[PDB]
Amino acid sequence: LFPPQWICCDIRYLDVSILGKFAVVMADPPWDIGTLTDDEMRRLNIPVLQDDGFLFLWVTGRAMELGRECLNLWGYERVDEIIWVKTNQLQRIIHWLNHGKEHCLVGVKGNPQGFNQGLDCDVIVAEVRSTSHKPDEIYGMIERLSPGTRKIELFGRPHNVQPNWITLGNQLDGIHLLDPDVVARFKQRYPDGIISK
Amino acid sequence: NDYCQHFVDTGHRPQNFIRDIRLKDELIAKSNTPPMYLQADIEAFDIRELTPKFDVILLEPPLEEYYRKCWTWDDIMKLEIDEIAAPRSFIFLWCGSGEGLDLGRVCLRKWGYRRCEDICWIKTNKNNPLDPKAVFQRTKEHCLMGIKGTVDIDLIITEEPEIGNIEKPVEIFHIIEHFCLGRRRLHLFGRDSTIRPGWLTVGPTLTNSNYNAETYASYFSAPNSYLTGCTEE
Ligand SMILES: Nc1ncnc2c1ncn2[C@@H]1O[C@H](C(=O)NCC2CCNCC2)[C@@H](O)[C@H]1O
Repeated sequence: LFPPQWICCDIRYLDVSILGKFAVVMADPPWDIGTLTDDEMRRLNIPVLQDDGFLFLWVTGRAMELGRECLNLWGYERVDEIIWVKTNQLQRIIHWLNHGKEHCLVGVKGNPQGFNQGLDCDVIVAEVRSTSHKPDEIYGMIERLSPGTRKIELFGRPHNVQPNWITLGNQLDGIHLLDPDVVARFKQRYPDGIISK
Repeated sequence: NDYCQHFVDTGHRPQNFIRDIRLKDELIAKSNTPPMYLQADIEAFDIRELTPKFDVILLEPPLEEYYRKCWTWDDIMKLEIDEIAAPRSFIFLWCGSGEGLDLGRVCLRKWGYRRCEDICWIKTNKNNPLDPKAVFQRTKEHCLMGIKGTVDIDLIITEEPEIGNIEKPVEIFHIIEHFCLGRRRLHLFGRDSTIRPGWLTVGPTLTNSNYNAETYASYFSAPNSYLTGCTEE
């Protein structure tokens, strides 16, 4: 069901098997550089989310390495790395070096078929709009890569909800599900609507 | 404006639209050792003959992906870089844009470094608007900075060079030298074209050598053993 969907939850505890399988997973996690420990990040049930598709994983600092560990642990091979060059409204760039960019690892799992590889390039030039916000350009790159398929974002905020996407995160407002398969499986697993332990 | 959309529509890469101390450069130029250089087939050469131990190593193995004798990450990983790095020292490793971003990090850790920066060389195509695993068109290269022991930005932006030109941007030298890391500076797989004051360049294609280990060491003998390369001699 194409329009935006979301679930306010603790991603550590949600049973994500009710959500089905996705062509694209994206995450902008609170790496421990309110955060998740390295073990909690390793233990996220990413493997159930896909059979064949791509993972987009934002990383900074020591998560450049830990994110690679997680990606591999979860069953992905890193096959690309997007960099977002941060600019102001006039397109100028904002410990050893000043940082002008943020990194998004791109992982592949299985053997995806029917994706449109090579339409976009691996450099995003876009405005730092609000602090903690990634650029909205990534949604269009992902949509051209895999049009109309179901996608899931982890640790998203209200601004992140998008058609074709299910968004998970604890700053979202309630639960808004429209896909009948997902609605059914959510009701059976969570008949009282509460998501614990 | 969505420059990703624009690239899809026109072929102009987003980085085409990015727009836009001397006394310090002078001190570096004054402290620089004479350029020193040595032809050596690094596959067959005991790099322990390169003394003394270096404060900075710039490592530029010729990867196959640069062309479209090449070195694989198997070859590179087996270089004994820890045998020539000073206990406190730095490494700058050109990793390309493919599996090197992963294998180059294994190399750094194998040689005893931790990565402290990821310098991206972003290539514009203002003048001319495919790995099978690639998801996106690859328009940049990475130079990983590693540290061992106890003004610039992590981006270099130039136009993509002509085919068959494998040179890296000279700006990487500016970044390295502005760190003031010491004066023993080694460039492995450098070329006649990269030779530079303040650097020892070692590589297979050099046409001439002037390297002498005792002469080289005399540049850093007391009272000069600990200069950062950014102070008066
Ligand atoms: N167990 C959790 N379950 C669900 N949501 C969570 C959880 N733990 C934190 N979150 C939420 O994910 C978002 C977030 O952390 N992005 C990472 C930042 C990195 C630095 N810059 C960009 C943002 C926030 O909305 C957070 O409240």
